[PDB]
Amino acid sequence: IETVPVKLKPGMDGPKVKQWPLTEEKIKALVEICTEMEKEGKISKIGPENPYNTPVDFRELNKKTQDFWEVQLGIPHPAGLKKKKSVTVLDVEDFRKYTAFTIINNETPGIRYQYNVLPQGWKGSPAIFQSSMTKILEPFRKQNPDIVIYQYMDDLYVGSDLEIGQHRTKIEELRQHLLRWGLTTPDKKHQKEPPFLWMGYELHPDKWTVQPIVDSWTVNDIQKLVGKLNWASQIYPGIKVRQLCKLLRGTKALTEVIPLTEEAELELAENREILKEPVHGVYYDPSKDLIAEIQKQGQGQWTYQIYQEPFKNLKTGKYARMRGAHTNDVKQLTEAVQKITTESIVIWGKTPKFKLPIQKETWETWWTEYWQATWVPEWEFVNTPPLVKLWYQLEKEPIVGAETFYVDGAASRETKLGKAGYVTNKGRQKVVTLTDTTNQKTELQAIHLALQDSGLEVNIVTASQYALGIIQAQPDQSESELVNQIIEQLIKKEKVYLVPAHKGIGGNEQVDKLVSAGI
Amino acid sequence: TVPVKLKPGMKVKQWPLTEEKIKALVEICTEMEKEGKISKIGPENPYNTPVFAIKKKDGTKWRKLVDFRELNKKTQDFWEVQLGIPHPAGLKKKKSVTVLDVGDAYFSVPLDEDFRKYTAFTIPSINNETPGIRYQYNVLPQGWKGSPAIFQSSMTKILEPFRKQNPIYQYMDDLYVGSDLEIGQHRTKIEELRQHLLRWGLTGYELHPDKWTVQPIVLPEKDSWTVNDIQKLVGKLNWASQIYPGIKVRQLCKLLRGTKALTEVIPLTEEAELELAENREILKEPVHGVYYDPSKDLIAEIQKQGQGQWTYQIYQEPFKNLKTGKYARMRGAHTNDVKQLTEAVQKITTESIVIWGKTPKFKLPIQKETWETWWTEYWQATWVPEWEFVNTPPLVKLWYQLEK
RNA sequence: UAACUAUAGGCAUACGACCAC
DNA sequence: GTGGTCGTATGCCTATAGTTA
Repeated sequence: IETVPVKLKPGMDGPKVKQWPLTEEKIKALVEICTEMEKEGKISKIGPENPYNTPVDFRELNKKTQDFWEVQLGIPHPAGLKKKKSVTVLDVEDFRKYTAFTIINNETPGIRYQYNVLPQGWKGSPAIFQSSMTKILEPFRKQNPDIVIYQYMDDLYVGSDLEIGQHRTKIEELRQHLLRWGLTTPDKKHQKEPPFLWMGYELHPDKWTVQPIVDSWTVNDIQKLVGKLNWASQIYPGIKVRQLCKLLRGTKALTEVIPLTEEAELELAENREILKEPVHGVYYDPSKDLIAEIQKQGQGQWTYQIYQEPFKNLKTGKYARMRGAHTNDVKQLTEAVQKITTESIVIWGKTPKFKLPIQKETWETWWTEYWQATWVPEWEFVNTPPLVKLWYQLEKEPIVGAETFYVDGAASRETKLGKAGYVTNKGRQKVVTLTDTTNQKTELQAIHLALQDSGLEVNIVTASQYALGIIQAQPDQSESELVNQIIEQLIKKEKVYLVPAHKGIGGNEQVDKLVSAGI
Repeated sequence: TVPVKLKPGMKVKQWPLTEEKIKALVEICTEMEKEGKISKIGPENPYNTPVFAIKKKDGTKWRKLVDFRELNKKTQDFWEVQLGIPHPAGLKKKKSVTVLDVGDAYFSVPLDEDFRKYTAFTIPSINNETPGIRYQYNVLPQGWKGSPAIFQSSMTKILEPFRKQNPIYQYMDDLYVGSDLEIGQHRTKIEELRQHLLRWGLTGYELHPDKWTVQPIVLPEKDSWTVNDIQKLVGKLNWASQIYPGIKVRQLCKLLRGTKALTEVIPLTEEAELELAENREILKEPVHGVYYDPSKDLIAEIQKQGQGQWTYQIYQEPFKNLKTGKYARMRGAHTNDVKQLTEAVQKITTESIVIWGKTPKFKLPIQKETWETWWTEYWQATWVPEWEFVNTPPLVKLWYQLEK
């Protein structure tokens, strides 16, 4: 039996919680069950010696019980499992005084029992059960390394590549080893068939599939729809949820009844079409290499499918919330790749060979000029309809014969009024006024006006580090209806070249006096 | 044996490992279990310590690395206040320094009974098929700061015949020996101490601390200056005014009068030439008001320059550097963004121990998920420095590239 | 009603950095 | 001293999906 020593929390005594009001109808049935448990040797009779009581709900005791190390934190993914020929499932002293529980008319003494074995609904009950099971299975695992045994709560999953005659015999040998310690297991006729239902997954020896997922609905029903789509995202490759998530930007209300937008129902209707045709997943093979492919489906959305054989997917998924507002189609792709790289270590235990929709010419240009370091060991180029493309690149050296544009923007948070202007070496100048704006937005407006009026070859000088940092990157997002106009202008131009404030630099001083005239 | 207790008042998640690394760790842990170094424990122990697999050059085989970073912060009163290691200021000045690993020495001395539960670690499994094998240390573990503190009483006794012979510093599992002897003499004298280790029973890497001279930041020597050349210069030097109070840009700004094109050539006057030449002298001469403080923690920040170039700064307070320089590249075969950073961090850490004797806080220009996956591949040292991940400004990147 | 895992939102604190008075 | 804007990290809360007690 080998009992595991269990203690309590440092400065807490046992539960002194009293019993609940009478029922009488349930008490008569409880005596019959407790007498059988006492006869078997699960519980024993006690007297006034024990001061601890439990109403069986061990809610108060578990808060006083010591912390046990995780039984199973991350659940096994069906994609990480191996393909098998035949699979079989099997369905199965000092601390004893704290598990004491009391059961007629006006505060009667009450019947006193205490648990001798592991009580269900406790904290350390599944922890000790698995730890004891691992020690029992150890000799069987060493004697039979060809077979694979997985343990989950009370159920045991056994699978092998052996023939049906040889597999059926080894399960009986496993049963006899468990019955030595006193563990009840179902016989051949009582054993469940290969369609196993585990964690929502319908398991099979060669493939795996999930259970079939089946007017202006309310806000929480949208969250119910998102949860089902997120659950289906592991097997269904083309899943778009972002528009339903934008509707979830609402607050508090339980019955708001949020209406749908045209773009929200558009991706909702096409997701219904994906869920129509039944799909299945493939198990992992240690001999073949893992291959992952990346696709850009839209704004801030990425989808991936991991496969060892073409058209035979192991696991799919999605990536949306990579970084903040500033995205960069190259960086956000790499952030999505890093998510799968870590995911493959957990599931399969090795890094997959990637097939990205980006050229090696663009990959090298971005990561050499960027400050942040990264490494992708194995990746290849595959041409896809929505190819990742870098729009523009700024000049390293100033352009000859080009018109110089000294630009600056100033704003005040009172009344929210700002001015943006530019002064050229030739003599051209323009000053405009804006409403509901900040210093960051006015400086952003200043560059847009500088690219609106100028020619093809332009030299722009700005005093802000914020304005310089955005254009030097490639923001692909709904952020700044302003920046999207700036990017579009920079593509039209051939060559564009892009100082401390309040220092007295010629050119910058003349602009600052114009924009901060009324501010 | 010696009783060990935690700090009054005061469990880390295990990072997933590869299929090859897990099988390698199981082989080592089974060998250590039979020897009597570690033993299996049940689920009643809530304390956990991260474990990683690294590779060696001399041994060529896999080595077990346990990250005691979280535990060392809770046990700081034992190995610094109760049993602190003395540090001399004469180790930083030598001709040749040789580093040797003596981590196998701690596997003999037993650990405190009541303190064994805090050194427990878990080996992760592929797709969580097996519950995970649990172990705890019965002896002094590698990576724990209390191990050299307890062994110190025996370490001083065995180094006494060596110290009396030649009129040395111990940190973690590594031993640092400094000498002013010749190249051929240094290799022989180290072997004399190495042969002495075998008497007790326990078991191109060479450093030059005199060659760590701080390279000064040099300004571009240009024959003909343009507006764009001045504007880039003023912007860099104005930012550097808080580091060096001697730098001024006032006369360089008076060269630009009114709106001008970037290509326009501006001749330097008597005011501009005499200011710029003076600023170069301040960059060559060490800055005043910089001193080491034992009470404050050390900080190290690394910047990426590109084309296989990396620059670093060692400081306790912002804009007040104690040690600066640049690590280019381990030139030749195959080097990446992670490898060049991993080789840099280990080099900066080793330099920090010789001069001061403390591991600095590393500021890295890399993502958390990217670093934690690939750092184990090129890691060799047993000491794990505390690191953080931050943003790199454009101004600090363009300044330290001018450093020679 | 609670716990484990994953995803979608919001709020608050702290640090590094930037801007205005 | 106050507010806004980027990045990192922590916390806990409102919800969902799979599951269990």
